[PDB]
Amino acid sequence: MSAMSQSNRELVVDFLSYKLSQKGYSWSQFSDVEENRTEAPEGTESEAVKQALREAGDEFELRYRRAFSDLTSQLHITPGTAYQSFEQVVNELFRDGVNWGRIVAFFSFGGALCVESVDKEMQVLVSRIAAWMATYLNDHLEPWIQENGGWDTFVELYGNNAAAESRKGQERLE
Amino acid sequence: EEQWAREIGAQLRRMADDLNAQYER
Repeated sequence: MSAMSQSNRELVVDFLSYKLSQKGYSWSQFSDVEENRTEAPEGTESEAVKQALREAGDEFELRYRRAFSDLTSQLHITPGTAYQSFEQVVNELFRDGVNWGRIVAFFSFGGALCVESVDKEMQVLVSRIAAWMATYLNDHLEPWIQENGGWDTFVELYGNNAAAESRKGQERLE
Repeated sequence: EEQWAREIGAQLRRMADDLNAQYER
């Protein structure tokens, strides 16, 4: 509702809009793929987090080395049973602990389910996914993912600077 | 109810569980 979550909501939409853009669907104006609000300089934190979010945004499973096909086949949802799916999503997302992995997983999966969900639920479904994504991530994930690092692991993934000065830097003094 | 929700949460957390690796998968 109000805890510093503007850039987070604009980021998820940037990527989600990029995948959906191939089909031509956007809640902002049927076209955007950036933010349409944040308006960052793209070279200090927004370019670093955006570029790192993309690089790891496909490393969620890493060459598909975890499970089988389950992001397009069947796909069940409706106004009365979807509530069970959402409750399961967060509950299962708390398995090992809500971290930066939850963002990479919802990136590809959220776009792979959204393309089939919007086409099976009109443009009203995805329009909710954008708001619910912020309400859920802000409900109990913003402080959690950030408490463990979250964005810190993302930038270290695309930057490969995890073994430079981050290991012995924020593990004794900070 | 949502019987397919089993994968909507489990398969979602599955790949996301890679976070435990801490960048180093």
